Amino acid sequence: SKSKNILVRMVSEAGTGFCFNTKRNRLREKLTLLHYDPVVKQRVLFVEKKKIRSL
Amino acid sequence: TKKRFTPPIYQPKFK
Amino acid sequence: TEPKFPAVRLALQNFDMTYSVQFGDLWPSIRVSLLSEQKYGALVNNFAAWDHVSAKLEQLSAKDFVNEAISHWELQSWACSPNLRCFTFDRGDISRFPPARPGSLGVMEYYLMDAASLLPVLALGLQPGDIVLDLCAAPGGKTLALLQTGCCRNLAANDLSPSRIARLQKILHSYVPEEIRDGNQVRVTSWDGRKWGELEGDTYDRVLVDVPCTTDRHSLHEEENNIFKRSRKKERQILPVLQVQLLAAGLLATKPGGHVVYSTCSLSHLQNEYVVQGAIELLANQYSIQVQVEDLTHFRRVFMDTFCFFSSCQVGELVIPNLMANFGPMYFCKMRRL
Amino acid sequence: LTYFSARKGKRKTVKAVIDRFLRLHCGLWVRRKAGYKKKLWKKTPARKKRLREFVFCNKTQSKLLDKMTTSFWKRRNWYVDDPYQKYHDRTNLKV
Amino acid sequence: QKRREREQHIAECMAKMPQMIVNWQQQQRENWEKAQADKERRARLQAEAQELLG
Amino acid sequence: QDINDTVRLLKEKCLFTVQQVTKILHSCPSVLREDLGQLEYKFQYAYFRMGIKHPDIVKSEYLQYSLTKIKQRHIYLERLGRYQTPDKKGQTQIPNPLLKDILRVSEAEFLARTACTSVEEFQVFKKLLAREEEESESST
RNA sequence: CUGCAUUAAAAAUUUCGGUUGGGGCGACCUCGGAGCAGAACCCAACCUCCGAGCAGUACAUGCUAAGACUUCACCAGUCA
RNA sequence: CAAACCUACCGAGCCUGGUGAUAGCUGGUUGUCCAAGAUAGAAUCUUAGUUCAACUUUAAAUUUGCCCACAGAACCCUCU
Ligand SMILES: C[S@@+](CC[C@H](N)C(=O)[O-])C[C@H]1O[C@@H](n2cnc3c(N)ncnc32)[C@H](O)[C@@H]1O
Ligand SMILES: [Mg+2]
Ligand SMILES: [Mg+2]
Repeated sequence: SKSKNILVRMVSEAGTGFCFNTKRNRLREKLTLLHYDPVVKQRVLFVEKKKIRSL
Repeated sequence: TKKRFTPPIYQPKFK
Repeated sequence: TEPKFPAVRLALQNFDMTYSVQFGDLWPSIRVSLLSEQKYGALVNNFAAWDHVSAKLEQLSAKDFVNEAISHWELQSWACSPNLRCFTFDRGDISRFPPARPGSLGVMEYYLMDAASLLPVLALGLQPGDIVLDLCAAPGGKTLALLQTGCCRNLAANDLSPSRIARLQKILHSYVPEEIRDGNQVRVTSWDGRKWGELEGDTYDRVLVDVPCTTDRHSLHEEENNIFKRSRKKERQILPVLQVQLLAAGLLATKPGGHVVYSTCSLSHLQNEYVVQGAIELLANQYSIQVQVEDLTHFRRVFMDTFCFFSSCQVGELVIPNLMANFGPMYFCKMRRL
Repeated sequence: LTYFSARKGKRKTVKAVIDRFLRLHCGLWVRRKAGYKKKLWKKTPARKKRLREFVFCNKTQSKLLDKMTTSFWKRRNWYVDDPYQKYHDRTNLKV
Repeated sequence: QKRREREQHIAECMAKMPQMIVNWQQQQRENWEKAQADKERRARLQAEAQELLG
Repeated sequence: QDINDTVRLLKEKCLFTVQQVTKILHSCPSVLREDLGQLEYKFQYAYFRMGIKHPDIVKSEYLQYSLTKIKQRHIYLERLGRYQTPDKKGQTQIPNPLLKDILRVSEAEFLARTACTSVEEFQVFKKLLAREEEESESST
């Protein structure tokens, strides 16, 4: 039951403070995704800040 | 088979 | 914990009483290595940045023994499976390879496994545009090396356990690009190996048979799913009869003139040499099939630099673990169907 | 449930139901969904959507909660700007 | 004060938001081309490897 | 005080007799400097893993030797099969080598007589053993 | 002598999950697929087994909302 | 050291009190007459019990309920 993926938090770069969680591989660089931000009603970039847990 | 003993009961002598 | 007589100790006790006479004075030398951490080898993924990985590994003071081996192949004088790159540390070196990291191509840079596990692949003698069959493919120690060669147009991988075959798919996805596995070039199936004698008889040119066996290195360490558990005691006794059938099934499936490699991770000749003798006797009497065992002394003479070999073998080649080189234990024999 | 208290001799109230359920004056009970804050990453958006509403209880549960709650919580309240004010009475209910 | 400060924080971030969006997309595309170029060399290095044999 | 709890450790925790403790102090004066934790671990290592009783360890001056050196020599023999830990009954299926030739003798003759192996294999094992101990200590 | 800590000593309170004739030694307890259960649904063992306790690809895998289904209750789950 | 003996029942004396101890266990549960009235399951340190459900009873509101003519309910697999 080796934990190969990790749950990480994605924080918007728009400064709205909106966050959402997604799973990622341990042996990978930090993900900079493009996700919809409900605060600004448009898609903005999200960068990874902290690791939540390992699954 | 523990030793089981019931001592006799004496009725009162007034009867 | 366990009540009494742990399976790890039971395996060691059986090993002691069996290998004391089998190996003589060499038993204490290999006993420590079985009880000591094994030395890992780094097979370079050709689909990844092999040149950069090789350059990176060399900076960690690692040498390509396969590339060194082919250099001495002509020096000593069917060749072997080409375009294979595996890096191992020097004799007596204790450093371990760092965990593999995916490259810019999205595939894993390299794989970590026992070095002796690569020996059956080399002795198979892969040729371009060939057909490869793999009995007991999971978890994919042999299969990944076979796909690194890239000399097989179609590959058939079979293993009984769906759980282990599941992890075989994971390593194939992480290493091999999907387009190579998209077609029927790579085929993964989960049925009994004895059925290949009737499923596709005289079909495959190259077939690799790695029968299940009492893995000496794993038994002395892992405490779960142990072959020496009293519940598996019945299964352990009937291990050779399944091994001789599995070798027979592979010998039936291969085409005449094909090459067969029988490999096992053990040191007892009961599961190494007698099984090979039993299979050739069974085919001669039952199916009237003539098979010739090739001599691999020339194969052995190139590998004493990084490997330790037992020089009292009868039919195959046995690799003994040692403190200087902990690779093994691995046995492999090459035979050709006539 | 304490049917007769030792200090006043009157029925008590189970505070467990007060912290978990809301009762409307019409007799309906409003509750949340179990596990609506647990393991949100492994649940589909449709499942998560239907996990975060407020749902009513059936007849047996409503009778169960009424018996465990004294008459104080069954009174009519007139809170200012109460969000659930419109739900305290039933409209167009036949039988 | 905090509502104004929060709002102007979004305005400052959203003013330059398209700038790093296209920069990130450019970086995403540029490494993909580099990987393909490396594969072309890898496919090339096989060519003389076959050529050296023959 | 540091002398007080040391002999209390030996007499009570290690269960040594009064005469044995005095012999330990006289034969091995170096027991006083180091802490109690590693001495108790050294003593229990011999009592359990080596299966040697009190009169043997007070006569062979086992405590005065380094904990690292005794671990390397004992584990190597146990993995070689030359040494076997006594069972619950105290019975060993093979003759246990005497404590005298394991530790009192130099490594060159110790390898030649009991271990019967080359020097470079022992050096490789020494690095291997030191690796596991620091992983075990880090884990614990 | 008092208060706060650390070691021991001597003690205090409480308990012994179920299934497999019994014991020993072991096995099982949750979820899914086919057989029984032949045609709406449902249908049991000491049942015959086979597996599962993941992964992959997205990053609108966003937000609301009619109407419905259910592992024979509830909890929960499903479609839209 | 016989787990002996400590006022004719000592693996922990006797009396009183807490005490109307507790007991999913056993036993018991008092006049007359009439009517309705039986065997799907789930969970459970649970199968000697309990809760939900089903069944059953009473009162009230409403209108359809049972029976059932055609038509209709899958394929790999014809115990058609
Ligand atoms: C000794 S392992 C070899 C692993 C792998 N081939 C390698 O070299 O690293 C053999 C595996 O084959 C599987 N196996 C056993 N019997 C089999 C059979 N009859 N048919 C197919 N696979 C079988 C077992 O699960 C066992 O783990
Ligand atoms: Mg009572
Ligand atoms: Mg009647």
